[PDB]
Amino acid sequence: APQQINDIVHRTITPLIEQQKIPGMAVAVIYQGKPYYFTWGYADIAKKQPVTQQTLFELGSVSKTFTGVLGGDAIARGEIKLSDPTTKYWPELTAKQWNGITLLHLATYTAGGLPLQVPDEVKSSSDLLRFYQNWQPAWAPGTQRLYANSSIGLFGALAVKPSGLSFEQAMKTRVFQPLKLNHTWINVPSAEEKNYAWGYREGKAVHVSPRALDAEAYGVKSTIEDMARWVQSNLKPLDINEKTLQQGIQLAQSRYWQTGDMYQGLGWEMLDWPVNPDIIINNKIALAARPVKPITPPTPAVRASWVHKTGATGGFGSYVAFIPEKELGIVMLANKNYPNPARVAAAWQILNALQ
Ligand code: NA
Repeated sequence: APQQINDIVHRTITPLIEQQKIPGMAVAVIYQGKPYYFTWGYADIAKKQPVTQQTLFELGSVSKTFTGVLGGDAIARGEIKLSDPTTKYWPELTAKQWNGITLLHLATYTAGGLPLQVPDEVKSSSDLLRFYQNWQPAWAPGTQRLYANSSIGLFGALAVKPSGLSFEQAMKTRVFQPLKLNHTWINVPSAEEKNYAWGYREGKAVHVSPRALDAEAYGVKSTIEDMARWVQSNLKPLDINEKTLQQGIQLAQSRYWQTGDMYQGLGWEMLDWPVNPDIIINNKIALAARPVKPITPPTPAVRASWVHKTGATGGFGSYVAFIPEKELGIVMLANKNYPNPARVAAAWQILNALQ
């Protein structure tokens, strides 16, 4: 790879792997819009199967960026509007407490304290309905941000209703296929399983467990190559020829809410660049209930931004960040869930060196 990339990746990631005992890792650096790939370690420890450019990793919450873009594409298609009440798409939620909860609120975790997880016992649509009906809001809609799978998971499920497609089928047809993500899956086909890394959690070989709204919240598995393509697509939305998808990507990177120095997009989270790295390395906002300021109209994607998302499942840790104005980005995929500050510090060190 270009030597500037060689040196910073080597000096940054090699220590990280050793420090965190990561079994296998893949990194892509997008530099002047072009991808460069790096791989370390093992997709299967026992069988000493190396991580490759074809290795599939669980993206965890980075999947929410796909959900946000799919939602954006639906808005651009005129199928849904973010101001639409939830009850338009699920009339059975009609109640005073669901008054004024809109798709926007679901997409951006501002519905008023929807739970962090959908309960393990929820398996049927009837179970799901009871869960959302019985929920007791902590706050008025559009006042507090509380990051939650039950919020964006519902958004994803409702956003696709007017399409007449399942969530998986919509994602495939409207996002994966046009962007040429041919090794990105919600459900890994049996013949592709050969590429699926084991995750490792405290020594156990594990894969993500099925759960309600999993596809919408943390469902995606992908390769380092496809993730690089995802970053390229998000860096340069104008390059995408399918108009609604182009528009959808731009809508997902718009700033709908602000808290402290941080902004909420659809799936994507953002800050103005340059950032103070302490506040994203030691992020005190992301996982806390924080008051938010609405931005109306939402600020179109700002080019001088740090746009990012972190993800984890039981056995995997992922991170994506990019800076549109610099044509620069990074994807880090690992088959161990390791702490967020170490991921973010590594990504910032690399991008800061290349900017
Ligand atoms: Na209730």
